[PDB]
Amino acid sequence: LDFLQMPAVKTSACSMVVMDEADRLLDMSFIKDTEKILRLLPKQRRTGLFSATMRSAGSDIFKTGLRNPVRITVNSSSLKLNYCVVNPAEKLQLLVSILNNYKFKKCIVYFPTCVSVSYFYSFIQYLGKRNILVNEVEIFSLHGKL
RNA sequence: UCCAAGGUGAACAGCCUCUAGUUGAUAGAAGAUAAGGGAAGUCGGUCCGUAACUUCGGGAUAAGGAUUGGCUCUAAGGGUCGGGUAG
Repeated sequence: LDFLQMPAVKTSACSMVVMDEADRLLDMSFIKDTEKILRLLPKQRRTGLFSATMRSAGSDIFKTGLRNPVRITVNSSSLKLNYCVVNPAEKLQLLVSILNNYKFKKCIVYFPTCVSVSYFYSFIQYLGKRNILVNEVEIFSLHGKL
């Protein structure tokens, strides 16, 4: 959006727009920016929306400006879906009890916020300094505010 | 045919006054109420006590007396500088 708003860039010859994860880009948060981005670009074009949950963005696909569209749905136990019901104050401990006991090559642990990612990363590193968990595990943190 | 102050009224009205005009018109003296009866008459009888609310802007970001720190992704968030031990 910042790039297209610069006067040095002309958008008149564009003839192809693709939105990957189009259900996420038409979300309530992203709709403000994508509306402007599509506003700058010419209306007569070919649009391709691609998303693994494209059905959820039900009537918001026409906000993109489809002209001659064809919806496409592709369908096929690959993986296990479990859940644990525990007291919150134990939750982090349970995480540790999974990291040093389960068998894996890569484990991805999701956190709600970025500050939580940094804070718990530092505390788990401190625990590993004291050898609370003993394994050939290398721990990284990656949030989107970096 | 032109000009046209204010206050009360808190209902055009009426009342009072500011500026400005008058003191003109022979002079002196000496409708209302009603006891009892009630048509017997005549042709004809706005202010005291409650409660909720309630005006303009600026603010964005969950609050606004408290210990303020407040979501995920996504353009920019003042400038600059700086990293070990050895040969």
